[PDB]
Amino acid sequence: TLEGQTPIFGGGTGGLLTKAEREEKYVITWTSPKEQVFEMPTGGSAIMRQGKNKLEIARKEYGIALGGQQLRAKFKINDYKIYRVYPNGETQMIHPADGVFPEKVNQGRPKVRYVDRNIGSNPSPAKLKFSGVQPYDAP
Amino acid sequence: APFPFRTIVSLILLAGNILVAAIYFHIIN
Amino acid sequence: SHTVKIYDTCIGCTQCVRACPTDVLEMVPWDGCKAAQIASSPRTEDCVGCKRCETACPTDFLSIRVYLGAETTRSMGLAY
Amino acid sequence: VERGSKVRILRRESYWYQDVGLVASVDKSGIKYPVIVRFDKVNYAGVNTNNFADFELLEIEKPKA
Amino acid sequence: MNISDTQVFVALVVALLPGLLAFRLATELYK
Amino acid sequence: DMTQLTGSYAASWLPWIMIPLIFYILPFPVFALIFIWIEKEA
Amino acid sequence: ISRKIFAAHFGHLAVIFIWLSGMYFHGAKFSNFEAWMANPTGVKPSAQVVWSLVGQDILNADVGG
Amino acid sequence: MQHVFKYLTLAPVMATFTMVALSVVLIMLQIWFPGLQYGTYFKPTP
Amino acid sequence: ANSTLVPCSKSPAFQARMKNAPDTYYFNKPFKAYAKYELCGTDGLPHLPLDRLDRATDVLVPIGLFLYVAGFIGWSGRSYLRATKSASDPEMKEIFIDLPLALQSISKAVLWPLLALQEFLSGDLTARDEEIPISPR
Amino acid sequence: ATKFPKFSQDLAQDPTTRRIWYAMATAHDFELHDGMTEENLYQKIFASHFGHLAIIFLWASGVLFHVAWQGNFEQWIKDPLNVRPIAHAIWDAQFGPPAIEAFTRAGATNPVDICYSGVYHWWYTIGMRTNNELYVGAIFLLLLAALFLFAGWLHLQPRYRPTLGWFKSAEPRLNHHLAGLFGVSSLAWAAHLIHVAIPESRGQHVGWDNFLFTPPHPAGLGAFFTGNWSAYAQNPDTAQHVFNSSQGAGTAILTFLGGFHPQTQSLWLTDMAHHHVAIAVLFIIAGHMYRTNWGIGHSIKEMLNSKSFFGAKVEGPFNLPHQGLYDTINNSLHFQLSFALAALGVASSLTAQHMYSMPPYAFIGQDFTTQAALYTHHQYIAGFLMVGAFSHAGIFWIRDYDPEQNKGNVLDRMLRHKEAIISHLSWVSLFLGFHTLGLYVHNDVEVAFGAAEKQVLIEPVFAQFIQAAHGKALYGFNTLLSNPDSIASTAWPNHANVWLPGWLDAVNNTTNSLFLTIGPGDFYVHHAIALGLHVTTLVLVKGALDARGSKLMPDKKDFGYAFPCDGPGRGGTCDISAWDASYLAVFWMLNTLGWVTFYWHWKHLAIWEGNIAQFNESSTYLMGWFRDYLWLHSAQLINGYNPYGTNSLAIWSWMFLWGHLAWAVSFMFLITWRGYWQELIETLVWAHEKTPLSFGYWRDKPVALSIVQARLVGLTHFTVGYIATYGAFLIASTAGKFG
Ligand code: F6C
Ligand code: F6C
Ligand code: CLA
Ligand code: CLA
Ligand code: CLA
Ligand code: CLA
Ligand SMILES: CC1=C(/C=C/C(C)=C/C=C/C(C)=C\C=C\C=C(C)\C=C\C=C(C)\C=C\C2=C(C)CCCC2(C)C)C(C)(C)CCC1
Ligand code: SF4
Repeated sequence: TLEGQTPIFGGGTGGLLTKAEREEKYVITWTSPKEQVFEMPTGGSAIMRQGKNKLEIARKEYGIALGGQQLRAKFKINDYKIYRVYPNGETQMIHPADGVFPEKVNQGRPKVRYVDRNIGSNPSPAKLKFSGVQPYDAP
Repeated sequence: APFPFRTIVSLILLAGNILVAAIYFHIIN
Repeated sequence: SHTVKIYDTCIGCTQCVRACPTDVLEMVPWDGCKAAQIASSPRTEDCVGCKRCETACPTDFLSIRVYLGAETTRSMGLAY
Repeated sequence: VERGSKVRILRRESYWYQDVGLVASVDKSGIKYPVIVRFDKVNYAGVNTNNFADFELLEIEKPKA
Repeated sequence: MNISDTQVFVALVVALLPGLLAFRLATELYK
Repeated sequence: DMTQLTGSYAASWLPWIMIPLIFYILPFPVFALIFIWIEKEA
Repeated sequence: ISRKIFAAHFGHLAVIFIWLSGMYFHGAKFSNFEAWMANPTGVKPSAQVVWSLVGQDILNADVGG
Repeated sequence: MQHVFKYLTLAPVMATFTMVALSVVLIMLQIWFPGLQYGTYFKPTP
Repeated sequence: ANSTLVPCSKSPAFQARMKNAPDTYYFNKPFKAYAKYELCGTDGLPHLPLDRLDRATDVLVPIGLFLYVAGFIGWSGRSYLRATKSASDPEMKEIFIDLPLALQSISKAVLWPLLALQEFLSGDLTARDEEIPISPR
Repeated sequence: ATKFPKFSQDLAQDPTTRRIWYAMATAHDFELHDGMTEENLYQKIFASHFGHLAIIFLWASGVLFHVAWQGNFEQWIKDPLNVRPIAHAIWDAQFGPPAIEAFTRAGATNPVDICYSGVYHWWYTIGMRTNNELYVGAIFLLLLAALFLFAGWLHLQPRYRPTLGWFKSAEPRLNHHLAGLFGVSSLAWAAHLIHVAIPESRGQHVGWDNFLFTPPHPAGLGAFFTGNWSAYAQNPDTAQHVFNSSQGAGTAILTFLGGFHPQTQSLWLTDMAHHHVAIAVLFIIAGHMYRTNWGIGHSIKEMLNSKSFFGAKVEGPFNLPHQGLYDTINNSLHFQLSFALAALGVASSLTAQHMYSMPPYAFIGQDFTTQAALYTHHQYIAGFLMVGAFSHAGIFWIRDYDPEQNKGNVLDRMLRHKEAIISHLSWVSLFLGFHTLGLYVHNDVEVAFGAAEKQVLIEPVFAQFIQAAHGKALYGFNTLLSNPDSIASTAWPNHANVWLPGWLDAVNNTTNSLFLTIGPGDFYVHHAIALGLHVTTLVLVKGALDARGSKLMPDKKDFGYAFPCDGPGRGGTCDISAWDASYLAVFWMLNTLGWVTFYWHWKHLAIWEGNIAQFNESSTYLMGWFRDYLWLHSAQLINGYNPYGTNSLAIWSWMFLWGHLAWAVSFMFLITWRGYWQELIETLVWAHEKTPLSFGYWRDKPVALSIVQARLVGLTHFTVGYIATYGAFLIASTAGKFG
């Protein structure tokens, strides 16, 4: 389970929907030095408590926006984490992936979907007809 | 460059246009 | 899901990673540029296709390219 | 090429293809695109500088003095 | 003098053959 | 008379039955069949 | 910002005053106002008169009076 | 005053001045010689 | 020879149009000119044919005048733009007109056809294809 | 995932409504189907073509059957000039008695529609006389459609699926389609004209029961084999001949009289028979040009790759490098489709331009509504075909063109001076638009100020000279065919001008549409048409040549033909794909064809009124078009139903509004864009989720239509409204005002 107390919020219509209970849901947890007012990702204002806070959200973009544009940029809070929660209770911590923010280079991170050429050297689609490979995926 | 083929084709087409105009202006019949 | 590719013209300016609203990109060590880092897209399943990374990329032409592909629940940005 | 040289861009996808730029610096390391070229006219993103390799440039004027 | 009842019925019966053949062709193309 | 739809052509009852059948009787079953076809799980 | 608002509002008031002065001057100098006051029900009000250069003087409708 | 002179050389101001001058020229041509038509320019008045 | 077009002074419909006209600055002398010089169709309105060897000056004079004026404007603009290229801040000279430069450009463009012919002969008129930005094929 | 669509796993895994929509939009794009090979692609296309031919045959059979069942063909034969042809009966169970009475006409006792497709005249000219013949034709076409459906099924069976090499053999296909599909079919049609159509037009019944022992000509086939061909041209139909009767009827089967039959005011049947005989001979000759299996014949690849001109070194034909093109066309189905669509569009335009001036069907020139409908129909189809040709040219540029196999040839050169091409097209468009609009509004201002004489009225002297050269003596020119002493009119070496008398009679006739008199208004509208053509071509060519890439998007070819945009970066890239260029060009095609059909319809309406002066004096300013064409002729159309009652125009009255509705709807799809609707749909999703008693729930998540889908839907609504509105106006203004 995920620990933390939910922020003071009187309710709203921008919360979770059937997708949260049927397909997936996200949880953003953080710690603040004091109780203070922030803006909910889907409208309205909530009050984050002094201890550790936990907020349920429908999309990962909500958590990314809240953590970056509000928690770090405004409240100087850097310990926020975003988890993906499945209906069967399985939870994976997805942000930050390896405990280091993605914008900061970290050793051990492999190159994914890297093309060893400039973009202007992609082959023409006439080369790869009926071969099933896109020009950007060509070797 | 003088562009021989281009100028020959262009002059042939222009001569055709000029002949059509000459018929059109009652210069020739 | 969409496809995000990074080409060897990347200068490691980290702007695309900062611009991404769903944490698709990250900076990984590299030796092809002065910054000694290059962008990567390990989490393209979370890519929505907003192309904010392309807007943030300063190279000419773009060092990061987004190709829209099969649409999923999260790539359509659906909260329902 | 070197600093102060005038070059013509040969990169096909570049906004400044067959245009004229000025070399601002050349990187001495083994990076892929060491030459930095500045341009008078901005591209569609408002950027007026870029990185090129030597084979993507054609020198058209030596640096002054 | 337009066609009679029998001609209309015969045309309706004959049109069944192109209908069945069209169904066969559509199902074959779907394969 | 011109107070009702009639037909001087052969088998004038044919439009009388086919217009309802094609336009507001069969179309809903056809839509149901298409809906079943396009919603079938793989 | 507020000082700018105040000054711009004075400017817009000046513009409105210029427009009102124009309306009154055109009603005083290029109108049939007196004739209309003589016969309100049989005279069409008119306060714009065009010059005669390109046949646009046809727009000078016979408005009575 | 030099700033005013520099302002007077702005593209919109110069464009407005040029358009006003050309419009005045054309208007005076219409007033002095109304009804000019192709096949009539530079011909004596009958 | 074209027969459907006759001089306007001999067209009954044009005469009817002349009589029925208002008596203002805009109609009297214009109608006198049209009757004397124009060719009218069956509708009584002047028509402009391009099938007469005669009155060829009536066609060439306006065409030549417009071509001269348009070439003057274009050459003035081109010379001004080429003169502003050597400056450090040409965009500032395109939002701020440089009066001596514009006057010089206009004075030179007064003789624009000869200058254009000279530039074409010397190859100065056009830039070569390989020094012009182009998109990838 | 779902089973539907079967051809795309990416769409089948889509959990939103988009999956359905795109499934319809990509069903016939066989090349993008999963696991698609070239051979399977060609086989599927071949079967689909069989299906389309079967559909066409069924459509023709249905037209024939409905005319034979509910029409008045036999009554119309006895008086084609005064009987309204009947398309089919009306069964709308929600009509009122006034509507039933209004639509009961043309001699029928039940509500009917009046046929405007001209099929009555066509069937009458080709010798059909009874409803039984139409019924037999309909049954035969049903059987033919069944045969083609069976062939389509059969050629998908494993033993009958053709190989890729069979599809790629260009030379035998060209030979067979030139000699057999074009030549032999034309010869068979000429045979039908000689054996059936002409005898029926001469009051003699020829059918399947007696055509074997009824010679079409007294001289028989002996005259053809002996070489006495002139016997077939002896004793043509006299100028007093009455159609469908022996009065004044001749015996010749192949004449070259020219002009029109004096009574029917249409082309001579014998002239058409000789025309099709000559066309058959020419196409059969042409079908022997290419080498298939016996050594003789040209090889297209050799001609394209040739570099020697009788010893001299040349880059190719006209000293232009054409090498490598054979594989380019042969391997690109989109290239071939581009030529096919362009040729079909040009042919449809030619059909429209030549059918009203030279009517081929008896009395069809006196059915004004039919003439207008046919011209508008074929012109709009031609415009659509041209748009398709250029769209598939762009598709070829993206998908099938590879630079290295086309290095140095003419296609590469076009791609290399695309900038000059596009810039010069833009210059032509700007010049035409500026000067045409300026002259129009100058004339408008002058007419508004009571100075209609001050209009600039440029005479179309070149077209008038062409008309005079074709024999029109109205303008006073004395050149070529309008000069009886000219070398062309006399044809001095041979004097074989057997066309000149009838052709001149038709040209100088004042009651037909052969080289209609033209003035300044025709000049201005022709330049407007040129502007429309050049702008549509500019849009299409710019889309095709920039399809692979531009400065804004150097890597466009990697994104495909149809994609929404490349995001708001680099200034914004809305409508940047070549598909978007085709989408934009459809608007200009509609505008250009609107101008063309407006011109044709107004000129012919003025002619049919007896008020040609109205068009002559009002077409030179745009207010004339707005007032005397639209406003003046809309009255009867908009009075089809009113508070005082209804008449036969009511349908058009309603449809006129219907089109105006659809057009309006398109604006909503074209002005408002996706995100607004996506947010609204999210709000509605919340509303549905929180409402009790609403047990329904979506299986596909509701989303707003995609950007490209929205553009397509808006374009479809726009086009449908355009076509419906103009068709209703055309039919109502011509039919309610004439016979
Ligand atoms: C399925 C089921 C279902 C259900 C149940 O279950 C429902 C329900 C609801 C409620 C809750 C509400 C209220 C109601 C009303 O008023 O409105 C409607 C009406 C109607 C009529 C609707 C309809 C209903 C149902 C559908 C019925 C059916 C029946 C039939 C007859 C069937 C037939 C079949 C055959 C085969 C054809 C609503 C609504 C809305 N919707 Mg809603 N739905 C649904 C469906 C659908 C679809 C498909 C779509 C698309 C088109 C939509 C749309 C919409 C919109 C836009 C809106 C709005 O606005 C609204 C609201 O939100 O407010 C607030 N939606 N919804
Ligand atoms: C393109 C097209 C077009 C064309 C072509 O061409 C035209 C032409 C005409 C003619 C013919 C006449 C005269 C000529 C003269 O003036 O002569 C002198 C001069 C000289 C000789 C020379 C002069 C030269 C100059 C000065 C140079 C410069 C120019 C500039 C550059 C321009 C630009 C500027 C700006 C505009 C400001 C006329 C006139 C009229 N209009 Mg009409 N245009 C048009 C357009 C328009 C529009 C849009 C509108 C509307 C606004 C209108 C209006 C009007 C009115 C109201 C009236 C008049 O009362 C006039 C009369 O009477 O009538 C007859 N219309 N024009
Ligand atoms: C494509 C040809 C075609 C078309 C467009 C029409 C059109 C029409 N027919 Mg019709 N009909 C046709 C062929 C056609 N007919 C043939 C060949 C027959 C003889 C079997 C009939 C027999 C017939 C009768 C008996 C009646 C009509 C009627 C009607 C009208 C109402 C529609 C209806 O009830 O359909 C009825 C249709 C049928 C009973 C059979 C249709 C068979 C055709 C060949 C199917 C065509 C399928 C098409 C090609 C595939 C479309 C593909 C899709 C992508 C568009 C309408 C004007 C009615 C009428 O007169 O109302 C006033 C009516 O009562 N039709
Ligand atoms: C310096 C003036 C100048 C000159 C010499 C040209 C020359 C040319 N233009 Mg061009 N153009 C100009 C200004 C100029 N342009 C401006 C200001 C615009 C923006 C409205 C355009 C927009 C434009 C388009 C959209 C197109 C051209 C095209 C062309 C080419 C053929 C058609 C033509 O003459 O244009 C016709 C003229 C116009 C369309 C508008 C120009 C009229 C402007 C208002 C005059 C400006 C004069 C300038 C202010 C003088 C200041 C000088 C002073 C400081 C001394 C030709 C190379 C066409 C082309 O590519 O052909 C291959 C084409 O499609 N031009
Ligand atoms: C013989 C003629 C012909 C043929 C064989 C093709 C074949 C093809 N075209 Mg093409 N095209 C043609 C004429 C033709 N076209 C013309 C005349 C135009 C100009 C309008 C176009 C414009 C065009 C575009 C712009 C595109 C294609 C595309 C395609 C390919 C995929 C088709 C598709 O999207 O799925 C099937 C598509 C549909 C079924 C479309 C839905 C129906 C539309 C919206 C019309 C609306 C229906 C209307 C209300 C009533 C119509 C009658 C009704 C019975 C349907 C396919 C190879 C696409 C492609 O290759 O993608 C890369 C593509 O983007 N074509
Ligand atoms: C009435 C509607 C209308 C008009 C007039 C135009 C006009 C034009 N379109 Mg266009 N277009 C329209 C609707 C229209 N479009 C729609 C609905 C679509 C579908 C989205 C398109 C799609 C389209 C495309 C895709 C293309 C065009 C192009 C063009 C230009 C080519 C014609 C030309 O140069 O003529 C001459 C120019 C005109 C007639 C424009 C009017 C000029 C005015 C009258 C001058 C007045 C000057 C005056 C001082 C202004 C007063 C001051 C004011 C600023 C306050 C032209 C500017 C093409 C283009 O840019 O080629 C160069 C092109 O590629 N259009
Ligand atoms: C006789 C006549 C006519 C006709 C004509 C024609 C047919 C013509 C043609 C023409 C042509 C066929 C032309 C061509 C051209 C080409 C080119 C290639 C050009 C170029 C140009 C340029 C380059 C320019 C430049 C400039 C200048 C000089 C000035 C200004 C500036 C600029 C820069 C623009 C008409 C009826 C109309 C009218 C009457 C007379
Ligand atoms: S892809 Fe572009 S934005 Fe991202 S690190 Fe490389 S250069 Fe910077």
